[PDB]
Amino acid sequence: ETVCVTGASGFIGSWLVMRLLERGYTVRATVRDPTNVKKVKHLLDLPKAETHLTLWKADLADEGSFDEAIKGCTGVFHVATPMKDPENEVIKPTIEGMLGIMKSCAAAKTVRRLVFTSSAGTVNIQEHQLPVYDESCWSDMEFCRAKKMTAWMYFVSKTLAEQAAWKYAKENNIDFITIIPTLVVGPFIMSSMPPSLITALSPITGNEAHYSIIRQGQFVHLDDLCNAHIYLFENPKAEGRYICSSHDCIILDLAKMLREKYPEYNIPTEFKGVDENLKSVCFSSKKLTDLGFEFKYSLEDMFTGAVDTCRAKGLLPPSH
Amino acid sequence: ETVCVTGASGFIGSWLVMRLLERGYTVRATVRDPTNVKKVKHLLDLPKAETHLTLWKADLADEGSFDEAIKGCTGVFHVATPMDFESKDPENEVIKPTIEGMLGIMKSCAAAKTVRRLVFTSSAGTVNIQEHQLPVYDESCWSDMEFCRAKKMTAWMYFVSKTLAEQAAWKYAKENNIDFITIIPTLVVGPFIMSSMPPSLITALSPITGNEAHYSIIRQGQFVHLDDLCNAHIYLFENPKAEGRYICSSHDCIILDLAKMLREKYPEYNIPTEFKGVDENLKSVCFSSKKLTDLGFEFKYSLEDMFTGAVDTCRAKGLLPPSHE
Ligand SMILES: NC(=O)c1ccc[n+]([C@@H]2O[C@H](COP(=O)([O-])OP(=O)(O)OC[C@H]3O[C@@H](n4cnc5c(N)ncnc54)[C@H](OP(=O)(O)O)[C@@H]3O)[C@@H](O)[C@H]2O)c1
Ligand SMILES: NC(=O)c1ccc[n+]([C@@H]2O[C@H](COP(=O)([O-])OP(=O)(O)OC[C@H]3O[C@@H](n4cnc5c(N)ncnc54)[C@H](OP(=O)(O)O)[C@@H]3O)[C@@H](O)[C@H]2O)c1
Ligand SMILES: O=c1c(O)c(-c2cc(O)c(O)c(O)c2)oc2cc(O)cc(O)c12
Ligand SMILES: O=c1c(O)c(-c2cc(O)c(O)c(O)c2)oc2cc(O)cc(O)c12
Ligand SMILES: O=c1c(O)c(-c2cc(O)c(O)c(O)c2)oc2cc(O)cc(O)c12
Ligand SMILES: O=c1c(O)c(-c2cc(O)c(O)c(O)c2)oc2cc(O)cc(O)c12
Repeated sequence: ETVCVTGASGFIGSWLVMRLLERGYTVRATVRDPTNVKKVKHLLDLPKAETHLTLWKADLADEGSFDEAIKGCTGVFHVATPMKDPENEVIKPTIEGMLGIMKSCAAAKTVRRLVFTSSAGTVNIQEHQLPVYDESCWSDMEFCRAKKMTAWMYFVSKTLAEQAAWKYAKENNIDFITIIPTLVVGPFIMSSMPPSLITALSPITGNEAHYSIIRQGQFVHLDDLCNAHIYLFENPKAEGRYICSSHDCIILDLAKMLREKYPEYNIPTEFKGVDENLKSVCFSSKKLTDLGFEFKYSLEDMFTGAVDTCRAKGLLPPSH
Repeated sequence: ETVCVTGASGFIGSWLVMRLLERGYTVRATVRDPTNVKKVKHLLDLPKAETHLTLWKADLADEGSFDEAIKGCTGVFHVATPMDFESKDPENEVIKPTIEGMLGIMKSCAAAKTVRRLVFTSSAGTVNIQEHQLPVYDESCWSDMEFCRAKKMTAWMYFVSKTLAEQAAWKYAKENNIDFITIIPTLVVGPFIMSSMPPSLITALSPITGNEAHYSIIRQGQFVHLDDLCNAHIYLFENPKAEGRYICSSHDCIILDLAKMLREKYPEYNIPTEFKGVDENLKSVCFSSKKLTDLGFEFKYSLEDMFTGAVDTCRAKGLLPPSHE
């Protein structure tokens, strides 16, 4: 059958296409610029890309642009998201894009299910942290707007887009699933540095401005995540939002896993404002596992796959 | 340094890119459709493609469409031509865009300020398409447009379109002081990197496939190895003594002589021993590459080499069966 994947040039999108191709789907991968060799080379190099992968130019800002790509699809995987005035440059596009792709799905008449990649930023952005988050939990928009932490506009954009999308999904018998990853970490097929690896390997690179997100962190392996995407597309019992997250630990525990694996790097021992009495916040993937889905990887796997791919590509120095 | 290649998806263009990249050039490949996986995958998989290759969308039918790809280039290889489909409307679908697109690219080169030389791949169909065949052709010879239009033989519109484009190009070259070179290949034969069957291999391999619609082109045939041709393109771009037109052809023989060789190498195919309307006393017609070899260029490949490479590539890609019954 034929499935569309938006944001195929990205870290999650390209890995998902790979997996969908390996499982024997015919894939329509969307990109905003098909002439960009540094993004399409990696797509066109995937197994079965010659016979089962087609490329489609589309942009979330352009109303109707996903129309033709989606027409004749049985499934859509909406992974793409827009990345000075955030309210209009990021927020509105994301919501409109989202609706735009369900409109395009309905216009298509052939889509049986739409799977949206959401964000942990839709779940736990509030001032007080619960010890365990689940799918009934939603982020606090007034806290986002009033405090404006790093990435606030992506918290707000994805929360609003997913809620706007659920409205539409119930209205129009559009059968909609959402998957909520926490920090996605793993090897990758792209030659640019995955954004979430800038955050995950921050203990190594010393990028302080990324610590807050891993102070109390949650993690999922890219391959577990893509599988979860396909599983949920297929498994017709699937309903609702699904958290996809395999590990949680505070930054001390992360950094401590890393030091032991990577003596080679200058991985600090203590972090500002972080007691060992800091509780870890877990994202419960019970709803997903109760369906039957199983996680195949470990925190160690994630960061090994990551650091190995990053050095191989010259994105990380081999030591400090 | 940076050069543009038009029609980079094709048989000649894709090999030219590969050799240009291998020689340390930065290349700007143009294509009509960059989402076409079967046209771009062979390009993006070339070594150094990630760092030294960029793609650009352009069509000879669209005015100024090559401006952006060309600006910043030091050299342009114009290899593209409308030769995709049989057309019920040759004047507008073939002839017009060939001439205008040629001119439009020369203008783009003017406007770009940075282009030291434009190299155009012409065609043996601008040279020997006339009712009477001379024994040897050289760069002074030009096809007979009244003969073409009178007879309307197969491919008449490509003979006409290239002839009028090159003649228009030469006029424009002189009037605007552009360093212009034309290369006139004969039938191009060899291995290749594209996934579909090269149009010229349909013609070249016709004694094996039995596609009699192509025999008239090879009745009195002339040939050049693809890699020799592409080397000649580079050689000519770089060689500062290059001027005017250049024939690039390394072999000639009549179809009987071609079929003999192919029967010898490939007993597994059913290659005819006779051809209606051809006897052993038929004159071979040579295209003379002396102007090119006089500059210093040396051909490396033989006729056997050309055909072995074409046949093995076609087999490997499943474009020819391994044998007949
Ligand atoms: N990685 C994580 O830790 C993580 C965690 C939770 C959720 N997510 C979600 O996962 C998705 C994938 O993120 P990722 O980390 O794979 O990011 P990425 O590697 O940065 O990929 C993002 C994709 O978005 C596309 N895109 C950006 N603007 C677009 C536009 N205006 N129209 C169409 N496409 C556009 C980009 O395509 P081009 O640049 O080719 O145009 C790119 O392919 C995002 O929705 C994100 O919110 C990620
Ligand atoms: N092959 C030979 O035996 C031989 C002999 C003498 C001369 N030539 C000359 O060599 C050149 C290339 O021939 P080839 O054998 O490589 O043929 P080819 O494989 O068909 O390649 C020609 C290219 O022209 C491009 N094209 C078609 N219409 C176009 C248009 N409207 N705008 C821009 N590009 C267009 C196509 O690229 P896209 O489809 O990506 O856009 C195609 O890749 C031609 O100019 C021909 O006259 C060839
Ligand atoms: O670069 C960042 C980023 O992209 C996101 C992000 C968060 C989400 O919830 C999303 O849904 C999303 O698409 C992106 O968060 C961040 C949080 C930080 O503390 C620091 C960062 O550098 C980022
Ligand atoms: O999309 C992203 C995302 O959701 C989160 C995130 C992870 C968590 O573990 C959370 O608890 C949380 O609230 C947000 O971080 C990110 C960091 C990046 O660099 C880039 C991203 O795209 C995300
Ligand atoms: O398919 C053909 C073709 O493409 C050309 C051709 C000839 C030229 O001179 C050109 O300059 C050109 O671009 C194409 O000739 C042909 C001649 C035939 O008898 C039969 C054919 O099938 C072709
Ligand atoms: O471009 C082409 C071309 O020039 C010739 C050609 C070859 C000769 O040897 C001649 O003497 C002649 O007059 C024309 O054939 C071709 C055959 C194809 O199938 C495709 C082509 O593109 C050409």
